[PDB]
Amino acid sequence: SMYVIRDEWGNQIWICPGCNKPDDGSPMIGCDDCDDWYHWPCVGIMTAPPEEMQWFCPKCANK
Amino acid sequence: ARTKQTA
Ligand SMILES: [Mg+2]
Ligand SMILES: [Zn+2]
Ligand SMILES: [Zn+2]
Repeated sequence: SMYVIRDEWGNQIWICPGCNKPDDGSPMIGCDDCDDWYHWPCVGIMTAPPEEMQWFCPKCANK
Repeated sequence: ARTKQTA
């Protein structure tokens, strides 16, 4: 969410906080608290989670 | 979960 940059058209490109690199067209998942977006491998995901399952990023999963 | 750009 602060991990967002813009292109010449005003479009937004999200940056993965896990690897600190941009959306490169590969699958991504969004935190259900802070709405940062991550590449699947950077949070250990190989297949889609159960579609109803809540997902939270490592910062929001802290206790 | 909310996912984008999946196969
Ligand atoms: Mg994209
Ligand atoms: Zn990443
Ligand atoms: Zn989060």
